[PDB]
Amino acid sequence: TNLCPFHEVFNATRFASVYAWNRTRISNCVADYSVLYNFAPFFAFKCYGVSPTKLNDLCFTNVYADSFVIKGNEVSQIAPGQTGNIADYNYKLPDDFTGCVIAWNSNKLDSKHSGNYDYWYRLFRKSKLKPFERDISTEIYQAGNKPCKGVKGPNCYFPLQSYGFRPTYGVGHQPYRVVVLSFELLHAPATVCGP
Amino acid sequence: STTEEQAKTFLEKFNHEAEDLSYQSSLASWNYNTNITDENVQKMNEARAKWSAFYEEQSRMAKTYSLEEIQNLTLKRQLKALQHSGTSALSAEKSKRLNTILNKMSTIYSTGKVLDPNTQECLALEPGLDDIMENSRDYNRRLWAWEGWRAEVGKQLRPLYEEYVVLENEMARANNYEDYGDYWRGDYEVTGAGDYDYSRDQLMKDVERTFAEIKPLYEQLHAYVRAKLMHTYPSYISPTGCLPAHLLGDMWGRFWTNLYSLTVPFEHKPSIDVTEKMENQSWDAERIFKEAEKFFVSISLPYMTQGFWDNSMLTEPGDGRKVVCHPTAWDLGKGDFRIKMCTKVTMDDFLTAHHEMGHIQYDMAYAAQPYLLRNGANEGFHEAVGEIMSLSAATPHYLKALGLLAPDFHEDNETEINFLLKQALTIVGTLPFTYMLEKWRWMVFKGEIPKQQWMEKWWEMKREIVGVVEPLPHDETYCDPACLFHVAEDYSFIRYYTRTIYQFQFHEALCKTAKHEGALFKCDISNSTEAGQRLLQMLRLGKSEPWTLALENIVGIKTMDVKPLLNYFEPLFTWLKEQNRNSFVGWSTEWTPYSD
Ligand SMILES: *[C@@H]1O[C@H](CO)[C@@H](O)[C@H](O)[C@H]1NC(C)=O
Ligand SMILES: *[C@@H]1O[C@H](CO)[C@@H](O)[C@H](O)[C@H]1NC(C)=O
Ligand SMILES: *[C@@H]1O[C@H](CO)[C@@H](O)[C@H](O)[C@H]1NC(C)=O
Ligand SMILES: *[C@@H]1O[C@H](CO)[C@@H](O)[C@H](O)[C@H]1NC(C)=O
Ligand SMILES: *[C@@H]1O[C@H](CO)[C@@H](O)[C@H](O)[C@H]1NC(C)=O
Ligand SMILES: *[C@@H]1O[C@H](CO)[C@@H](O)[C@H](O)[C@H]1NC(C)=O
Ligand SMILES: [Cl-]
Repeated sequence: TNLCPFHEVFNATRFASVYAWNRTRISNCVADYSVLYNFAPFFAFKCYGVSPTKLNDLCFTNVYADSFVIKGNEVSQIAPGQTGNIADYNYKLPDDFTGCVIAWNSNKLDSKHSGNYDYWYRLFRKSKLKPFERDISTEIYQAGNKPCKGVKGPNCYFPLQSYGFRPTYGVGHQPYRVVVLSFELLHAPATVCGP
Repeated sequence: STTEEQAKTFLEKFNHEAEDLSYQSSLASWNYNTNITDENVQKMNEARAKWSAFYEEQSRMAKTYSLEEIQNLTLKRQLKALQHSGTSALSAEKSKRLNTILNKMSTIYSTGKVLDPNTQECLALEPGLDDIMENSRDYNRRLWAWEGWRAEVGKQLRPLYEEYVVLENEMARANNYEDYGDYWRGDYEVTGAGDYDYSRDQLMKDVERTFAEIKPLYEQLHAYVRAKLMHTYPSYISPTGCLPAHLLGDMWGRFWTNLYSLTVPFEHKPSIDVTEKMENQSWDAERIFKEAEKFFVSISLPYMTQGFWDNSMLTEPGDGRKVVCHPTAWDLGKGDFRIKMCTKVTMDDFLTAHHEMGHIQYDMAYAAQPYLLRNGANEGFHEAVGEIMSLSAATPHYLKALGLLAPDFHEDNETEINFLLKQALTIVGTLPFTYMLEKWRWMVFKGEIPKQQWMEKWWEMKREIVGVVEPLPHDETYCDPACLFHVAEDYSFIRYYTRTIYQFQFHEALCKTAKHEGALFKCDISNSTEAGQRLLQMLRLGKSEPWTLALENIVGIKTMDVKPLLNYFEPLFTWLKEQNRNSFVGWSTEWTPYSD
């Protein structure tokens, strides 16, 4: 009702890498999800848990948001219960998460001429990322019998790789701004409820 | 301490880190071939230097991982290409001299002139001398005008090529090979698969068996051409015998298209020439390939991305830039697909556009495969796949459907005979010369013949199966095969031989599913969505799986045959047999023209 984050979380200038998403806890607010249609012609609005028809009249305790910048082929990978290279090493969603997923294309801003190197995505990781888990500190991956000794070389590589972004890539490799909205239930007097 | 996850992670890092260095290296070449000047060549070389070193240093670390412990087949298939090195195997001297020799051969082929006429007429090899060869009608003129290339450039290039043979014989054997022929033939070997195994020694037998079933058609065409040339040029070319080396249009005899004017089946009638129907009815350059995209959509194939109509150059520069344009279709990398071509309103540009769009769609088909497998199944698939659809788009049924031909038009027998012979003059005129050249190259790389008899055997055993005679002898002082550009620059020649067979099998296999009843030389593939799906099944396969599996997927027969090729030219053979009733087919190699 008074500058709710549902718009000020989309119009941010600089976003974060896929492995350091800026989670935001949404405080007391009214859940007008039909005004988001006035922010850009979204590319993806399909969302699971609850059908969009019933979302007009609903109420929950607290809502959390996450922000990324991702490619095009990996937009379908953010769906719950999927396997891949980014959906299991950087951001995993719970199987029965009752939230909604929104992603829109941003190539006229996120991609500069002569390449833009400000985003990253991890590739090497020993274990498997459990649902809703984060890790930012990097360590030289050990892929050999010889210890890494804190340096690279044989069998010791660097996990993070810069997302190559150019203004001439095909639709597949265009940067796509992604925001994930999930609903939480508690045993307290609820705060956010739709009108 | 895993033994295969190490290879998997190394390959993953290579795949994920070799794309940035390659896309921006290819973009530099693209910008070079759009405005040639001082800065553009500098940028192209600067971007290529950043990738040459990376590729030379990644192989040294990929070689450590063994090819025996690895088990997953798609891992060994990728690792085998990177394990294999190149010229970075010989010592310092044998490479710093080999590179110099290669550059010298390129330079000495580039530079060349002759002075037959008055001193002021020092016509270079191109384009005036090529034009006068492909247009004149004489004997002394051609002889005394092109005795120069085989007696000056050949003399220039004898010793360097003689040294090159022995310098590169001891280059393949470093990489576990018998001779350079094995290295050349290794592009087709696939092992480690049950029931799909094709050794190098099998390809020789396959080629020698394939060439045996095309001899009757070539003999009949040779007899027809000789009979016509006796009439055209009098007092020369004995009625029974072999053709002279010159006088056949092109110098090296690769193509026979320039003799179409000399040998026409039925005169006083016009062939199909859809160039005024495109002129009176206004038709610009954009629609020329817009309608081709429409056809590709009609065969049920994906559209063309928007990243193609904004930046790709498709017409004359028209803005002061200097560029040499030849029809190509680049694949820049991550999602980019561009075509550069100078377009003019004729059939040639239309068919060329069809070819380039077909093979760029082939390139786009396997975009999901990793970087090391973003290629055709073998080196001959791209050209054949592109040419299939150019051939299919040349039919009068498709031309009539598009509206370019008069509705009230009936295809006469004479016109279809002329069309068949026009295709034959260019298709079957290269097969026995290509096989000749490749056989001589292989047999001289294996060292079967001594180095003291290099041209004598060449001429003697070319007069047998090509049946082309040469005026005046050459006593090991004239390096004759050096005149070709492919031989001088060390380019493969087998691809041209197998491309025709592959495309002619593909055409029949594709048009059998399209459910066309009738002749094969007027068959058309349009509005055939199921046939398009059948073709896309092969196109999307990529190089992950061995090319013979792709052959079985698209056709169903492992080996390659000429019966599909002979099906196309059956009416031509039937007509030519009736035409030749008082002539003697054969090229008995007894007579010679150098009898003074
Ligand atoms: C994280 O959120 C805080 C509060 O909105 C914001 O000030 C900060 O800049 C955010 N991080 C990024 C990547 O902008
Ligand atoms: C984002 O900010 C700009 C500047 O205030 C504004 O013009 C635009 O409407 C905002 N985005 C939305 C909500 O479409
Ligand atoms: C010609 O060269 C210039 C160099 O400044 C560069 O823009 C490009 O290569 C060419 N420009 C055009 C408009 O073709
Ligand atoms: C080889 O590894 C790939 C993954 O890189 C896998 O998809 C494939 O199934 C493996 N090969 C076999 C025969 O399972
Ligand atoms: C494909 O079908 C359309 C249907 O209108 C037809 O107009 C067109 O000529 C067909 N293409 C052919 C026969 O090549
Ligand atoms: C073409 O076929 C017709 C069919 O009657 C025949 O009369 C004519 O002689 C043929 N022309 C040839 C074979 O050149
Ligand atoms: Cl010759």
